Amino acid sequence: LFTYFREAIVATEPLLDILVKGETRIQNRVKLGLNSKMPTRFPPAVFYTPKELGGLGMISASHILIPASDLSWSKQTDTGITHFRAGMTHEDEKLIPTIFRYITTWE
Amino acid sequence: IKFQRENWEMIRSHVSPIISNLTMDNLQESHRDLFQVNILIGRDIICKNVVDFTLNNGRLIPALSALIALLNSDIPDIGETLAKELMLMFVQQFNRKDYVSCGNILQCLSILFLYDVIHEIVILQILLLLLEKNSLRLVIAVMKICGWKLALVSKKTHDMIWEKLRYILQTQELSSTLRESLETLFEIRQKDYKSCENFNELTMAFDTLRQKLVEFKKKIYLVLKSSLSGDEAAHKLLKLKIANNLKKSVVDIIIKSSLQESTFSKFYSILSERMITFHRSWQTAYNETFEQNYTQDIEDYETDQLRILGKFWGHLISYEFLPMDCLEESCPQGRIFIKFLFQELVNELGLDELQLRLNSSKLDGMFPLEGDAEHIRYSINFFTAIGLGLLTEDMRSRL
Amino acid sequence: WSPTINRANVYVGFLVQLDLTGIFLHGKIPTLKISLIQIFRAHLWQKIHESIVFDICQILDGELDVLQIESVTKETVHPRKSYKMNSSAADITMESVHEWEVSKPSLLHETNDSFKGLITNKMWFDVQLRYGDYDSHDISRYVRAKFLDYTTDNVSMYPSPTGVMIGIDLAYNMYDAYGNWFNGLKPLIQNSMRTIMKANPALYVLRERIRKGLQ
Amino acid sequence: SYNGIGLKSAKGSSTSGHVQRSLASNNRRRPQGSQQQRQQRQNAIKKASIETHM
Amino acid sequence: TDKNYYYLFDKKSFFNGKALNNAIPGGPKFEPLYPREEEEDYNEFNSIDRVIFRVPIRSEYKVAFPHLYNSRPRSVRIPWYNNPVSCIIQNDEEYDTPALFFDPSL
Amino acid sequence: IESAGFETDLRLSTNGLGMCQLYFWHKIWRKVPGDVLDKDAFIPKLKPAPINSLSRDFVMKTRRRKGISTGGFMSNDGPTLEKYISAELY
Repeated sequence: LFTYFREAIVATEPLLDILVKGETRIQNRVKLGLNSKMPTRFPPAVFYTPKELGGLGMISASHILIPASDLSWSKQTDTGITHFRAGMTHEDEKLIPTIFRYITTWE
Repeated sequence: IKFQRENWEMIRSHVSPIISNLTMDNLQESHRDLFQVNILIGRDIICKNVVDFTLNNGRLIPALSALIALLNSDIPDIGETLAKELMLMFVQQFNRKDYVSCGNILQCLSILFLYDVIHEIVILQILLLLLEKNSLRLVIAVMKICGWKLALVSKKTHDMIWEKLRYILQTQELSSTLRESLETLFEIRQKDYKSCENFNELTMAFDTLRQKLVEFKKKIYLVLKSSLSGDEAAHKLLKLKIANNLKKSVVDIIIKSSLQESTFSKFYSILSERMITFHRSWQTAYNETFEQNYTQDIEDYETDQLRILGKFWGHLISYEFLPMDCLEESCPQGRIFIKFLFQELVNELGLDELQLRLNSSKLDGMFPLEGDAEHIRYSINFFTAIGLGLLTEDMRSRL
Repeated sequence: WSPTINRANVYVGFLVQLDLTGIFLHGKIPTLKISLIQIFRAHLWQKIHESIVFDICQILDGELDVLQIESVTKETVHPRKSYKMNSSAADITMESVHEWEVSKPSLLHETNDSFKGLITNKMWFDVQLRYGDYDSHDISRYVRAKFLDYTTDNVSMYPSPTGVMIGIDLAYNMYDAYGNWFNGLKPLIQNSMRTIMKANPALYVLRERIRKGLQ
Repeated sequence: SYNGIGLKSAKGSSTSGHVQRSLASNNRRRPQGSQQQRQQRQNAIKKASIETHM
Repeated sequence: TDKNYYYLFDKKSFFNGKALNNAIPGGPKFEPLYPREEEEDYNEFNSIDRVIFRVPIRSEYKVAFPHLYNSRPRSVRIPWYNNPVSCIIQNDEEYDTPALFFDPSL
Repeated sequence: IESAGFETDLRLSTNGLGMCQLYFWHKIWRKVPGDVLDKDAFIPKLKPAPINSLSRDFVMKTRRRKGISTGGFMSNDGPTLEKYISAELY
């Protein structure tokens, strides 16, 4: 997804939303295996920690503070980046880096 | 005895001098000076000096009060004497219709009360006296001065005073000015004041007394990298609300991060822009960083990194920054950085337009206008090396 | 990730104690339990605890006359006492020759002490195993808490009011003890504990099992 | 949703639905002066430009 | 004791918010009653070509004048619109005193 | 204009201690700040405009609402002969 449209992701909010959702779903799959999904019992440690420290080693694009906007004025007319939405999880102020910042934008 | 007298005289003079001096700019110094000179044998003199000063700056009454308090803490007798003198003065004022004097004295008293020198009882008495003769102008300012304090200590007394004031306002044919004063007082209340034989021994005592008296960086990096657009990153940074000290450091870190990435990204530039718009301190920090770069940190970098940096700077400068730039000897890495920056500018702006913009700013370093004995030749050559105009024109101009 | 996945700060997990062990599971977590069982197969927890007790006894025997010890009685506790986390009991009761001047309830790693508070003729050691977990992995604190609880309320099957609660976090390999001490005891005790941690057979076995589980 | 801007609903989302207002927003708002830096320049560029009844 | 305190923390206000899918930031939030059918289709009404933006029209104002500021309100109850409560209680054990306020002119 | 959600806002601010009321019986009109008949005018579409161009923007909006101006961008001027007297003699 990201290597194909590196630069072009940032603007599209729907895609971002999907990523957030998709990532969460994936996480829950793992948590489904462990028959819980209790949000404390899976700190981001267990997912994003690499396999070389025993983690799953996911490559998140979910911890981004998504651009929210006036959906009144978004589809209509014009736009600007104001009010960020949550992004994906409760964090312990643990800023998980995002794959996009390690991919050189197409231009 | 003669010697003692002389000493006293000297002391008095010193006190007078201190009084004359006393201001906000050199208060500590004044205090120090005062401490140096004796005021047990020359206690009366000191008192006289203080009182005189009060009579004079009335605006620096608080300071005087503080000084008195300080003195009192050490030598209480002197303080007591001063208080007595003040009281006497007040009495005199009351007697003789010396209104200004009364006001001054009252203020002093209030100050004393505030600093735990004199009791609030005296103040209360004064207020009562003022009331008895229908003198609103005297008690109004005094009350204001020692209002909160009064409330704290003798609340009942304060209440009584308030009641009296109210009575005066309503159950007495008061003047317009008086009424106004009353109103003001009320307003203040609503907010609670918003605005010798043993000479040698003594000397010895006084002298004794005188003698007695990486993680952050990491976090920043994470923030930079845990963020989709630059905007988000900027927002995150701003959330942190780091001190005006560390802004420069943050900027430096950001720059480093940018350098680290393989090629120049719009992201970093965007972030910078966001920061810059946000506050003057961030702008200042950015400027500082820039200065550091071309001066001392530019020659350290490898080429690609340097180029990237230049590009970033160009982007910053194409719009957001003011074109302020400080540029034979200075030509290796630095020159290439400059070239890169120029290229970036060209890309952003448009050649002629860019040139015009450059002209508009003072700009002596990038394009020095004065010929200066074939020193501009080098600059021209450099310009030629990276496709540019106006250099030729400049050359023609000088001959 | 057991020590995060199973942990104390759970929202709604019904805390079952796992079979023949002191390993609380906050809710049915699937593979974890099996792994734990494998680790602690053949009553391993009990063995560990008992082994530790034995070691302590041996140590005491070695240093009898140095610390003025009349007799070192290992009490005949109920087999599950190792893994009864609610209650407790004095494992190694300890008779004195002369009267000990013990300190106030304090930790095993404390440089500053005062041996003029309480006095006693009899003492006890309790060994308390626990399986740690990310939230409550601090062992010392836990032991202190236990001491505060057990010693005070009604009767906690201790013959003397004064004693010590040794505690070994099996899942973090941390150890700490807390309680009352007499002069020269504490350093020795610490040393003994260290030795045990380095090499107790049961503990070693446990470690091996854990390794196997983890691969 | 607060000022037309929050995420419609907390469910589905797969997220807190928390909404920090951005501090880029402020920046975006504020460049009246920045417009003058450009606006001002523009202005400068184009700056120079009955009796019977009575 | 001041009743006016509960402005936009009324049950009615809450209900309105729920209806309008509009959180008073302090208060609760729910699944919207009605699904947000974003099918304006760039019409000549409510366009940004047409309207003016002196006021930001906060969602605070929505639940206060539901039928006005919000367009297509549904199942929206009417809120209250109140008087101010000058009520002074003495905490220092005193009796009938003009303390917090100021005296008449005459 | 500015008095949209004024009272409510005030109430929110003041924890319902101050109660505003707005009225218009003085019939007191006033110049909208800024200057109509300016084609440069303002920057923002979404935000509130600046005060020199405030008059203009409002007028434009009104025109749009009416259906006087035809399109996304337009102007206002006098219809007369001779190119409006040569743009008022330049």
